Amino acid sequence: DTTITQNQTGYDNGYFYSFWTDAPGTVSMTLHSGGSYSTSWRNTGHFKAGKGWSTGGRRTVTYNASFNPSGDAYLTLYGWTRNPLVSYLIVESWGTYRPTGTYKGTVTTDGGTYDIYETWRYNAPSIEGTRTFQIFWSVRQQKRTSGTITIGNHFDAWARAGMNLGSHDYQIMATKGWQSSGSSTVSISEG
Repeated sequence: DTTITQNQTGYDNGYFYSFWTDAPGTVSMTLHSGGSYSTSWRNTGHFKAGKGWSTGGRRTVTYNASFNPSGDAYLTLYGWTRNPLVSYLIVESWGTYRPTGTYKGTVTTDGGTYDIYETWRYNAPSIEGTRTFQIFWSVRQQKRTSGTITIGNHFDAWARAGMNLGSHDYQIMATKGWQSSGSSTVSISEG
């Protein structure tokens, strides 16, 4: 198993992966068989790590995870588009804080109900560099750490609320963290 500690993307065991942190050395990602990876972090800054696909789309994905944050972290299907430049999160679980934004509606899919939010980030890292851009969110009303995400149901609900996506870049089932410590193991596949 390859352990990753420096910012990079690539492919492992048939799947795209991405690892990023602004606090190198405080977080690692371990790449396991197929669509599986783990993370470990201690007194970190920001990080995001996951496996998935280099080009996102309306795929139906199934995941199983162990998610053990001590502080602020998300377990989330995470991706980006350009033209328009948008980052999006379907948040399945979280640590001390449940993420919110400007309320835009709800979507009921895959046995749960999600609040839909939009936020703006100003002068922040993006796939295109330091930019200002929208974030689209679906945040589950109750935490869960395994199941199926019918991504197209989220994209369509966002579109009904005027939240429009562009051409897809990557799409990963991610562990994201801000400060504190923790660990995760996440196993992702399409279908």
